[PDB]
Amino acid sequence: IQKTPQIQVYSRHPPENGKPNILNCYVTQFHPPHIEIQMLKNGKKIPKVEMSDMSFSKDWSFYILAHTEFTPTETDTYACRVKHASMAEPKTVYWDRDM
Amino acid sequence: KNYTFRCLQMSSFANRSWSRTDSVVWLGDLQTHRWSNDSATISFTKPWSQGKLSNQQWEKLQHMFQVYRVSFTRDIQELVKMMSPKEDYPIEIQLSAGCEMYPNASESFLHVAFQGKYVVRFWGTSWQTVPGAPSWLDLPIKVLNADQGTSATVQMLLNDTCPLFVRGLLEAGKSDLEKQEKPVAWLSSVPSSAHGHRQLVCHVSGFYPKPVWVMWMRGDQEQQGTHRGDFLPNADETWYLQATLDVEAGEEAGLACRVKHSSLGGQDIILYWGSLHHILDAQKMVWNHRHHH
Amino acid sequence: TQVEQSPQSLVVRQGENSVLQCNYSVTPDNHLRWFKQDTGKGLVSLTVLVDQKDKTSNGRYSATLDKDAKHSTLHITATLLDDTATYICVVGDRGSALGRLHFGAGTQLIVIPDIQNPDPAVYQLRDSKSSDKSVCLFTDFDSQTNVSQSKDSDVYITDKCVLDMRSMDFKSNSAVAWSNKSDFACANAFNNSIIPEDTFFPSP
Amino acid sequence: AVTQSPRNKVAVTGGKVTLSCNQTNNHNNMYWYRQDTGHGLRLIHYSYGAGSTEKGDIPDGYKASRPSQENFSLILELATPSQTSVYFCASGDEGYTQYFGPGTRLLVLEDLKNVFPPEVAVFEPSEAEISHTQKATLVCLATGFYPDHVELSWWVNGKEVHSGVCTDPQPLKEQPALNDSRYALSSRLRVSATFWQNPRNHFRCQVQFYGLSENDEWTQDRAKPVTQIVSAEAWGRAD
Ligand SMILES: CCCCCCCC/C=C\CCCCCCCCCCCCCC(=O)N[C@H](CO)[C@H](O)/C=C/CCCCCCCCCCCCC
Ligand SMILES: *[C@@H]1O[C@H](CO)[C@@H](O[C@@H]2O[C@H](CO)[C@@H](O[C@@H]3O[C@H](CO)[C@@H](O)[C@H](O)[C@@H]3O)[C@H](O)[C@H]2NC(C)=O)[C@H](O)[C@H]1NC(C)=O
Ligand SMILES: *[C@@H]1O[C@H](CO)[C@@H](O[C@@H]2O[C@H](CO)[C@@H](O[C@@H]3O[C@H](CO)[C@@H](O)[C@H](O)[C@@H]3O)[C@H](O)[C@H]2NC(C)=O)[C@H](O)[C@H]1NC(C)=O
Ligand SMILES: *[C@@H]1O[C@H](CO)[C@@H](O[C@@H]2O[C@H](CO)[C@@H](O)[C@H](O)[C@H]2NC(C)=O)[C@H](O)[C@H]1NC(C)=O
Repeated sequence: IQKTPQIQVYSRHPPENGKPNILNCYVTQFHPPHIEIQMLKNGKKIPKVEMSDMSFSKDWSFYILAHTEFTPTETDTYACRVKHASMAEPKTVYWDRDM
Repeated sequence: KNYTFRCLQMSSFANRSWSRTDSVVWLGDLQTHRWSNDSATISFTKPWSQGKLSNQQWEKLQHMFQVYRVSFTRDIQELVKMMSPKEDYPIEIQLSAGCEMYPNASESFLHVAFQGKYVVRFWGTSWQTVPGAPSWLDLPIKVLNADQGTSATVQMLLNDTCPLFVRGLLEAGKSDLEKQEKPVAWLSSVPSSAHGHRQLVCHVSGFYPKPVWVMWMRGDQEQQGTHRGDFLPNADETWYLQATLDVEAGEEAGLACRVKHSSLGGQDIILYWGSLHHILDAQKMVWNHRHHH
Repeated sequence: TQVEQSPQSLVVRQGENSVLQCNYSVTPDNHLRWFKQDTGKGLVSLTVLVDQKDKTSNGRYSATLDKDAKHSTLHITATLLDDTATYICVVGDRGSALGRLHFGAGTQLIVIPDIQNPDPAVYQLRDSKSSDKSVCLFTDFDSQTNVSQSKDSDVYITDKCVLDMRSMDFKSNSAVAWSNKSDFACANAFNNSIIPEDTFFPSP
Repeated sequence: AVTQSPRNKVAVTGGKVTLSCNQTNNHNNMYWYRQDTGHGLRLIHYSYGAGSTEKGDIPDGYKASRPSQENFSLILELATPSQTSVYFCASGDEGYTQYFGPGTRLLVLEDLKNVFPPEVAVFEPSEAEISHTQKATLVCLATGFYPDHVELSWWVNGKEVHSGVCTDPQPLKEQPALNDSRYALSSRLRVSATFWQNPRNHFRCQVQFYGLSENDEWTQDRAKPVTQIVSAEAWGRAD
């Protein structure tokens, strides 16, 4: 009945330290459709986070796209945090420029 | 033969009392309507989402879906009382309806999923249960197919009003469906899980439409460990995609990533690994690597 | 409140037609059924309309349905006297068992006979048993005559009833009145009705 | 065919009342309504098959029960005079059509002491109507019964008749003030003067009274007002 959610974290433009950008969190492959998503800078939650409309694919798997303005630096941390029924504790996935 | 229109309804039932139904509507990659449970009215997401219909005809179409949304909620709840206690809440139902359109050619569809498995479609004149669908659905399909009226209107909505509408929609949003956004690429590298290797990563982001080509090249030789990624969306209706290549350490020099896309003419983008350009791009994105995969 | 019939009560003279209206606000409005219900009895269906703009027929009954106005009419051609009943209007919101039915509160049809040669009179009847007990019988009046209830809460007055002696093809109206009091004479036991001038009160 | 049982019931406030309904159509779906002057039928409970019972619009006061495909029961575990009503059953298959039963009249009163059978008298045609119209009207009077679960028939030489007959469609209350008031009904039989003047002609007025059953205990010293038939007789006369 349940499907565990996949999470992908990637920037809109080439990362340049100190240059403003947009960080996307694209959560997929989860069921049931109910889900809480946060995006985090240095462990605190980013408040100005916009979310697309939930949808689903030709194989009935749901998906949703978060994003916020953000500027990458040499040492600040960015992560997407997802709370869903299929997991006992929410899954945190940090943004890795190099992946 | 290349455009597909999808009404994606997703409806959730939690107990005998709590429901919500939210839909979205795509034309290709381009979302074109939204309607959330808490909104009495369908919402346009492009300035041409009314297609080529007048307001008197759109508002009628709207008014029928509003009646439909409220009735489908009671119906599913009544079907759950009919099957009790065999099926019960939580219950999730998904409808996918619309028409792909070939060059005056249409095929139309309406598919239902019960708890994430495709199970029932409308075909020809009636709802029918698909191969491999659970036998217990037989009775519910018997009761919904008793309703000749809804069968008459669904038949109208697929056979005639869907193509009708979507052809207008195709003319109304031509310039957006044909919009050309240039991709841009950058490079990066990661440890391979194989000792001594590296995974090179050609990032590609910002292209519309979706067809694209990304190969790691050594001169004239396409590198055939080149692993293409999944398409990932950007929030501005452009696409994103990476292609990776697992090399042995030291074997990078000479490899280039090449990208072909409609929006370039024939002037392909090419990033040579060792180049001076890459080196400069690379020291603008250095970091402490804390919380890497 | 969501199905509404009109008139609430209708009287007609035998042999004429009568029209009965149903207005509803049910959504969605799949089908409209009309019932006839004799007093005490159940519900005999008469007809059912389903299209968006419909006419049906069963013998002497015919009905329209216009789903745009959400309105139906039931026409009875040449009312017989068997035709007095409540007529009930029912709307079902689905074309299947998932539907709920929505019922009118009914319309009361009263078919009254044409009394050719009214012969109005109030007779006194005596109990067969020697009880000194007595009832007053108002009979053979015209149909347009209404019999009113009681000024005095110790007089009792039925409503007008119509009998038919089929063998003689003759029909008459009547209403019994009685009391247990002392100052009570049939001559003025229907005080409170509109009584024809030529009404025959036989003196005792 | 859809059948109900019982078809007239007198219950006392507080008692448990079971209304059965039986259907031999093999319909999965059955329904219970009540009808009350002022509204149409209002749905109480329904059922999509054996083992299922589901609330309708006005379920408070009732439990339902569906042990078999063919039987559907409305339980009143705590009878209220609000639940005095006519109760109709119905069944149906997957289609939109429901097939209604004949109804059940239930009265819930405070004390079964208020139940009274009718007294019956037959009143003989006046000479004045005879000499004047050449017709002759017998009047039947049913007095002082509670409740008004009655059928009045007319019997001449031992066969029911309907020609010349006319019965009041609703009873009339004897003391309109009281809520527990006893009813009276009246009926007419009209024959030709020569039919009445024949002394070999027998007229009987007959009242069916629906009242208590044997399961109901009877404490009072007046005769237990069980369901029964009261009558009154008159013989033609030639003078
Ligand atoms: C058809 C598309 C062409 C129109 C183009 C413009 C689109 C504008 C956009 C958006 C809003 C879309 C909202 C969701 C899309 C729904 C499309 C199909 C709707 C079907 C219309 C039926 C007409 C109607 O009125 N039906 C009735 C209401 O009176 C009736 O209740 C509806 C019955 C539908 C039931 C279909 C579900 C079948 C599978 C259920 C089986 C599993 C349940 C088992 C639970 C125990
Ligand atoms: C998803 O949407 C449906 C419908 O939009 C929501 O159900 C509806 O919720 C409203 C809010 O209470 C109900 O309104 C009620 O109306 C009566 C009318 O007399 C009024 O007396 C009440 O005070 C109340 O305002 C409405 O009846 C109800 N159902 C329908 C068919 O509209 C539902 O709650 C939504 N789900 C979520 C999770 O938000
Ligand atoms: C809308 O288009 C659909 C096709 O997707 C039409 O479905 C076809 O409808 C016809 C009659 O309406 C069906 O023909 C029947 O076939 C059966 C045996 O298959 C036969 O017993 C009948 O006497 C009749 O010949 C046909 O099966 C059905 N096609 C499919 C694939 O199911 C539909 O009728 C169209 N409706 C409108 C309003 O245009
Ligand atoms: C039925 O299920 C819904 C679905 O969760 C319940 O709704 C929750 O209600 C509480 C407060 O009552 C909220 O704090 C939650 O956020 C709600 N859930 C969601 C997903 O929004 C509802 O309480 C349930 N009701 C019954 C009677 O079972």
